Amino acid sequence: SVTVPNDDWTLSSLSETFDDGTQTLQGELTLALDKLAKNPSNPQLLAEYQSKLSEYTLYRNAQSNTVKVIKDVDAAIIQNFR
Amino acid sequence: SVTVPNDDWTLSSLSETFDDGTQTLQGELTLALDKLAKNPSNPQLLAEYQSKLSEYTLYRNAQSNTVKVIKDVDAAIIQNFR
Amino acid sequence: SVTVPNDDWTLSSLSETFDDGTQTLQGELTLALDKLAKNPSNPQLLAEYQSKLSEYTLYRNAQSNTVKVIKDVDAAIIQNFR
Amino acid sequence: SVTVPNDDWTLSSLSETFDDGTQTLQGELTLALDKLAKNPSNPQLLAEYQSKLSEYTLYRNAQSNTVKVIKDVDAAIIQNFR
Amino acid sequence: SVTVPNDDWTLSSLSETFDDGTQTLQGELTLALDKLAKNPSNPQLLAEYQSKLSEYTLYRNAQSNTVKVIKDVDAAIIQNFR
Amino acid sequence: SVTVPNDDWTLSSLSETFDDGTQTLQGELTLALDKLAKNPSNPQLLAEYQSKLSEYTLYRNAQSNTVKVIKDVDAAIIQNFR
Amino acid sequence: SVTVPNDDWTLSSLSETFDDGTQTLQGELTLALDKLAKNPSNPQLLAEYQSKLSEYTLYRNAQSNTVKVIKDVDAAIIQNFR
Amino acid sequence: SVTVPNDDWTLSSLSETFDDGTQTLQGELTLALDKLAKNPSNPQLLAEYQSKLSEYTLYRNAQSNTVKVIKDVDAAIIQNFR
Amino acid sequence: SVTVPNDDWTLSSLSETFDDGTQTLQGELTLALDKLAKNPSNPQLLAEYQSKLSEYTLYRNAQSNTVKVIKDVDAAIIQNFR
Amino acid sequence: SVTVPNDDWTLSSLSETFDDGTQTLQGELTLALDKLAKNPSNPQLLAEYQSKLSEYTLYRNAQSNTVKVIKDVDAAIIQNFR
Amino acid sequence: SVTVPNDDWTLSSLSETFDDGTQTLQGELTLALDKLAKNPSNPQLLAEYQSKLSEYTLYRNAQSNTVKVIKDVDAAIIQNFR
Amino acid sequence: SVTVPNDDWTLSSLSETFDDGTQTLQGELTLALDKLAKNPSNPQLLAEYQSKLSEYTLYRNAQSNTVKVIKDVDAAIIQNFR
Amino acid sequence: SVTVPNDDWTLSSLSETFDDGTQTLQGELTLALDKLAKNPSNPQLLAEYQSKLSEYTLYRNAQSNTVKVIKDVDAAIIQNFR
Amino acid sequence: SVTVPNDDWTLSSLSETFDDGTQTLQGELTLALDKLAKNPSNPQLLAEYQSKLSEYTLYRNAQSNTVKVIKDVDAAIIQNFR
Amino acid sequence: SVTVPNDDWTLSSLSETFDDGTQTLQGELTLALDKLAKNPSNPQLLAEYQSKLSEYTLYRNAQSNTVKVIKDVDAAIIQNFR
Amino acid sequence: SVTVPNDDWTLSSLSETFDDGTQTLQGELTLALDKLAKNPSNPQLLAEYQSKLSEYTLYRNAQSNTVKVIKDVDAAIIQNFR
Amino acid sequence: SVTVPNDDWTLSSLSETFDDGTQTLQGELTLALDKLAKNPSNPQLLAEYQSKLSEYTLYRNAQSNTVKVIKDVDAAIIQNFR
Amino acid sequence: SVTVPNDDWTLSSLSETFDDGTQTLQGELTLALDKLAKNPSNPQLLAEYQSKLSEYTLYRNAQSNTVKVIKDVDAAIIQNFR
Amino acid sequence: SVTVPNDDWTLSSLSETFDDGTQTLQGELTLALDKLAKNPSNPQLLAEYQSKLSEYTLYRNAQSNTVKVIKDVDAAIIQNFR
Amino acid sequence: SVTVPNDDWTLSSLSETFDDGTQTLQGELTLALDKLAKNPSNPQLLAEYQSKLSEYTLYRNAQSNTVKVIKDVDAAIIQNFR
Amino acid sequence: SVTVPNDDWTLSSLSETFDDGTQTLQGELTLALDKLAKNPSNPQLLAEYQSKLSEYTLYRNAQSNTVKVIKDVDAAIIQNFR
Amino acid sequence: SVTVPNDDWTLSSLSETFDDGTQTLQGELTLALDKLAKNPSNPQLLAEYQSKLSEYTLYRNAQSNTVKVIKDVDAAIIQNFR
Repeated sequence: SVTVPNDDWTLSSLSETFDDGTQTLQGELTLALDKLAKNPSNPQLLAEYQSKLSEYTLYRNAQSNTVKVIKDVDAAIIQNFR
Repeated sequence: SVTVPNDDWTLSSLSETFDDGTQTLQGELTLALDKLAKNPSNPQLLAEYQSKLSEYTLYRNAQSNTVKVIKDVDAAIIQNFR
Repeated sequence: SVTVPNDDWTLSSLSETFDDGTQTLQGELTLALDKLAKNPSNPQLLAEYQSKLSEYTLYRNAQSNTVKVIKDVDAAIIQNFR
Repeated sequence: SVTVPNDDWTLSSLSETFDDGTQTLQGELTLALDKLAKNPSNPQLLAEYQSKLSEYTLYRNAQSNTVKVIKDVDAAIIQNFR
Repeated sequence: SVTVPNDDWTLSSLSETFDDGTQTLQGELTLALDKLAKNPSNPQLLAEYQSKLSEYTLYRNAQSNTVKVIKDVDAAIIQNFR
Repeated sequence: SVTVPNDDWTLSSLSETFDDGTQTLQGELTLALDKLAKNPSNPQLLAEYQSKLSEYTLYRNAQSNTVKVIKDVDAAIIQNFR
Repeated sequence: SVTVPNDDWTLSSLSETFDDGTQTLQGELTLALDKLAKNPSNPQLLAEYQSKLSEYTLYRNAQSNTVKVIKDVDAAIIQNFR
Repeated sequence: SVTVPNDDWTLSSLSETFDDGTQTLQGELTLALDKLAKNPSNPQLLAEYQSKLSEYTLYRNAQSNTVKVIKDVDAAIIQNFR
Repeated sequence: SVTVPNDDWTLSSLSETFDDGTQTLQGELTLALDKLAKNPSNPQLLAEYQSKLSEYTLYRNAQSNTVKVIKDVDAAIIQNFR
Repeated sequence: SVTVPNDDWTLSSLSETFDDGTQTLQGELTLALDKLAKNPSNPQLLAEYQSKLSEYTLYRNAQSNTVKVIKDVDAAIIQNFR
Repeated sequence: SVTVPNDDWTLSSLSETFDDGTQTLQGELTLALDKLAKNPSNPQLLAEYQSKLSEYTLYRNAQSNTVKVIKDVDAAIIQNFR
Repeated sequence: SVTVPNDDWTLSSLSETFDDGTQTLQGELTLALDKLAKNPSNPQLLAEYQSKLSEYTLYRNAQSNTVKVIKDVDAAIIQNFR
Repeated sequence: SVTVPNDDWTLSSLSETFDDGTQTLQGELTLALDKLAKNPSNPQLLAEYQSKLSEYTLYRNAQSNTVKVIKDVDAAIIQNFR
Repeated sequence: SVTVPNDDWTLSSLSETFDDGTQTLQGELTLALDKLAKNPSNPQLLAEYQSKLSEYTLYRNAQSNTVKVIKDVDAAIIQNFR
Repeated sequence: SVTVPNDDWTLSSLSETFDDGTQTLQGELTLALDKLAKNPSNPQLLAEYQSKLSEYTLYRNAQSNTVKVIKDVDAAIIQNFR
Repeated sequence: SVTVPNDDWTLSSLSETFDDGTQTLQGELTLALDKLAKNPSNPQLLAEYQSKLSEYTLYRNAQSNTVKVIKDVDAAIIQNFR
Repeated sequence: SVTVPNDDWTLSSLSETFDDGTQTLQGELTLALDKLAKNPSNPQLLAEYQSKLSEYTLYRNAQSNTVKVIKDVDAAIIQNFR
Repeated sequence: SVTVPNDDWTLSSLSETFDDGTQTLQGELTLALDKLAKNPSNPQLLAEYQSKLSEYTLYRNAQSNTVKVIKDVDAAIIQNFR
Repeated sequence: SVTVPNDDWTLSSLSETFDDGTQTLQGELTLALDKLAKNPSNPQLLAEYQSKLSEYTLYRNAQSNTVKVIKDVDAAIIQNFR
Repeated sequence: SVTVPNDDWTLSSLSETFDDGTQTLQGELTLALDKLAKNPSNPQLLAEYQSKLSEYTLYRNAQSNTVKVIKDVDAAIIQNFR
Repeated sequence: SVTVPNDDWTLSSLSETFDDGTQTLQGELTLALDKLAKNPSNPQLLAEYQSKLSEYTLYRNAQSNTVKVIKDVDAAIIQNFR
Repeated sequence: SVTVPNDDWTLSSLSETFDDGTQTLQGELTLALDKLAKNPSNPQLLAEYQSKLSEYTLYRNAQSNTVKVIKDVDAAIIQNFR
């Protein structure tokens, strides 16, 4: 009915956000990676550069965790499932 | 008689609402889940993220309670029975 | 004679109404129940949700009183007896 | 006599209702089917999607039970016989 | 009778939804396709880009499965048959 | 007698439905036609756009079959004859 | 008779409206409350925020008067009695 | 009925706003905190940095009052209850 | 119906993006070309300057592949078809 | 009867869509035209700029085909006739 | 609703400006102070160095009036209140 | 009936606008105030800063007229009464 | 004889109407009452809300005159006596 | 008889419309009033704002003519008398 | 309605521009004035320094025409009226 | 009947559009006026600035034709009459 | 004899019809009157609104001819005499 | 007899439709007129704007043919005569 | 309807772009002119300075072709017509 | 929803600033260190060179406090958490 | 749309660079030429003075290759075309 | 959608940075190389001149490592992939 397309609408929008967030993550990923290379001097950038991301605790570093970066996008649809 | 289809009509509409509400719940579910992941920083979102839902007291968190989310849809028809 | 089928007619119609009213009650029952769940926020809906029904005084809440809801239909035929 | 057409009238109306209910069932059937496809995410819809229908207990799912959906219409006339 | 146009009404609406969903799928299809081309960098988008769609399990990728995208619209009327 | 106007009544109503269905068909016809033009991209819409209508099997496409669309209205009265 | 279900119908609809109005009031209530918190700067919002509601004179502020907000729903059925 | 999903809709939207406001608060929180650290020189920033927030009177400083920042989000749903 | 303009809307927006991306590609194209000429010294820029673009693998060089640059815009509408 | 205004309603809505689509076409027309002038550099835009529109195959270019653009609006009512 | 976050947005931006202006004032403050010390020779710089600031009339000298400099930032939020 | 919630709907929306306008006024108020302070140099800003607002004639200056700014919000509901 | 049941028939029907009218009055009563509360703004509704009912002259307001509303039903049987 | 409740029905419905129209007028009234205040700039809105309403000739401005706005509702029942 | 805040939005933005332009004029004013003083040598700067501004013909010199500079800001709102 | 409020609805909406268009015209009016003043250099803007508006032929310039701008709003209601 | 009550019966029924027709006329009268007021725009409604009624030729307008409306009821009994 | 009011009923309903259609025509009339003015650019709208209406062939343009628009309403009653 | 303001919106935006492009052209025009005067040495700048602009082929030189520069703005609205 | 990417946006920007500040700190760090080595003569530079940084009180010396310099970057994300 | 001015912006900037590079080339050209004349002694300067410029291989000597120097500027726009 | 061009934007900017950094590296490369040749005396410059670059540890010497210098640019896009 009307109801159905609602879900499509919501899902569509929702999925949209997910992609955006991930892509945003991608964007950051570029930045993060660049920084370390750019400025070797400060190890911290590197430290940030490589890390795991716990959601709350950690600062996600896209480059550091390949899985994380990839994970979000694929994850997101799973999240959609959730 | 006329009467019968009335029930069908009512039931149909009523059931319709239930699905909608649940789906709406689903929609929120997506949002809720996303938020926590999106913003690790604020634990509250997470706090909201995971909780039980009492109907009145609690704010339902779809993701937090899988059972809750699922529960509503199946519940609803039961509610129809009620 | 003619007279007899009159009673059948009347009774039939009358019974018809009873079922309708009850069913209507059922329909409301669905609505009422849904509302409380739907909107936890307003306790009043819940308050309405659970109550006894005096005929005059009370607002009947089908869900609140299982007996009431059931009662009407069975009652109605009794009423027919009355 | 007069009496005869009464039965025709009643039967006609009665049959009418049956068709309506079934058709209504058909209508729901469309909705139900659509929902699952539409929203894969919530398994419940699927769960509802496939089930048997006991009259009282179960929520009938037209698509799930082909026999059920078909059954009602043909059944109804049988019911008329009843 | 009245009943007939009901089916037409329902069917009409129902069919309407189907088209909408499919079209929505089309809309997503455009987005999905674009994304991969747009951002080569993240393979995931591509991964999403090409996949089969199980209804529940999979995330449907319109572009990936031509059949899927087409399938829904034609399917939908079949669904109407269902 | 009374009987006669009954037929008129029935016929009138019945004819009414027929017109409605056809008109409904007309309404769909507009939609169907529009869709294909509107969205060239999905051939399916076009595919639907042009087809024969078997009653059961086919999805009727008003625009595709001029005869079909016209057919129903004129047919309907014939149906009345039937 | 017919008459009876009429009352049920009317009452049902009428009650429906009442709930809607109240709920609407609830909706506003959320808005009203939010505004004051949101914008501390303008005291007026606060002023509106807290007030009594005379029906005609006053602008009802749900949050300001808890009793008012609650009052309407329960009141409404009383109104039904009226 | 229709009415129910209305509440869901309203609530959903309303809740949405709350999250936004809080998040906005979060955003400011980041800014506020940064400023003080960034510019030690002007104590005022610090002064702003730490304070209580009365709603009207005070300028809320997220960092200064941890409780405040957290409070809003959780509060908001409570507000929803209100 | 409503549905139709939806497609137009989506298509319009979608097409819009495509043009933007291509144009963006154009913009880059200008930059890329300029760089090589500007800085002969670093062959890499030239190397980048001329290449094929695989979507994922390659870095697209607009100038290097005339076809690629042109391709996207025309392609995009095709993509719209897809 | 009721039936008649139905057609008016449908027709009205349907016609509404047509105008919208055409107007949308107009809107695109403005964009399309502008682009070519704006960016001479990319011939493709021009190429798109001038073309015939087959419905499926071609990308319609309003400016390129004056007839096409005009055609749709006038056509649409004809389509209404269809 | 939407409306609420608007205020947050506006307020956020507005507050942002205030801080900027003040900070700018701070920046000038540094310059102003430096100048006098730097160039003792020209008393005017000193004269400028110390003064009250009327908004219109006076040239504000941050260093001269400690209160003024501080005043703006704290003032600004008050201004926000205004 | 239906009618009632219409008023609620209208009123709700209407009230919504009023708040928005006022808030907008608030937003401007912030800007206006800031400007004068920011740029003492141009008296005009100040001139604008302080003035009465006739509706048509005058340019309203929120800060200049406290009453005006406040007035609108409270006024608006009165306007609602009107 | 035959004659007697005639009176019963007539009386029964007649009484039926009376109840209906009164109930109808009741229905209006609900509406009328609701309106005033619903829309405080227009005093007229209130004005209508409270009034006496002359039969011809006045518009009866059930809520305004309790006696009137009650009066009709009891009156009606008296009317039957008349 | 049957006839009587017919009048009640008609009157009820008819009265319903009147209220609706008036209320609608009220709704417009809010809009109209708002506009002038909102946009002082265009005197026309004001011009519209204040005017008499001839039924045919004039555009009714609720706010401009208090009597008019009020008039309709009270008038309507008179109209009912008519 | 929605419409109203549109005007506010537009007006707000529009007014914003006006202020900006004027302020820009102010900025130029500073520059212009400075130049003449700075470089006495070239009379032209002075010549530019003092002049009337026709809109098209003349180059506006803020300092030269006090009225002009002031005029724009106040004018602008008038322009808003226009 | 139902029919009446339909006209009100339509008229209301229709009138709404008119105001919007006019207001939009107003908005443009502001822009148009500003441009000429802003950029004296290009006479064309001025040329556009002052002109008559034929509906089709001319580009309407609100400022140029006072009558035109005013005309639309008042006209619109006349148009409503049409 | 039997014969007498026949006349009473016939007369009673006949009179009944007359009242109904007149009342129906009354009902239309309400509608007719409303329409003109409701839609000033179309003079035709007004034209219809005021007219004489020849029986065959004219369309009776109750409101237009007070005498006509009244006339029918009183007339009817006269007609009974006829 | 019964028969008579039947005609009244039918006529009443039938007339009702006519008015509706005409009014609908009126509604379209508003739209049609608006469009041309709104969008001068597309002559087609104008072309549609002015035309004769053959019933089948032509698309009726209310504004274009004053007579047509008026004609329908008055015509309709004539049609009733037919 | 809604549709109309859409065109206004689109047109408004579209026109906006045109002005921008032209103005941009104006901006370039200033630059281009300046360059030649500034650097007599390189004839190329002059060569660029004076030329015709074919859209694709030529590089437009505003100063060189007065008509071109002017042309765009006026043209643009024509383009709007297109 | 929209909301989510907002946080990403804000966070992204916010994080960006943090890095910048830290990096800026790094830049200063280089300068500070260099100075002392460069100019042994003035101990003050050295004194500045080595110190703790309280935020307000102290002048941070990156080199002096290794922890401080490092601290900011890592801290910043923590700050983000804050 | 927005998109268009983007191209203008990009193109404008891009073109800007080209001119700059060429001009820079011009600047070098002056230097290069001067050097040879200035220092006859070192033939190398002369050798550099006259040469062809391959982009990568050669060091461009503006004076040596007149065509080269000129070429870049004109070329650049061509490059823009590219 | 919007989202797509975001990536393009980000990527474009990001890529821009990479080129800049590399080019910067190129610039340094020139300096570094020059220094050693310029000042043979200090071997350190030479030592710096030739080295490997670890990112953190080493100071990159463009000339020393040809691969490094080249590597960055090509690498960067790879980094983009990352």
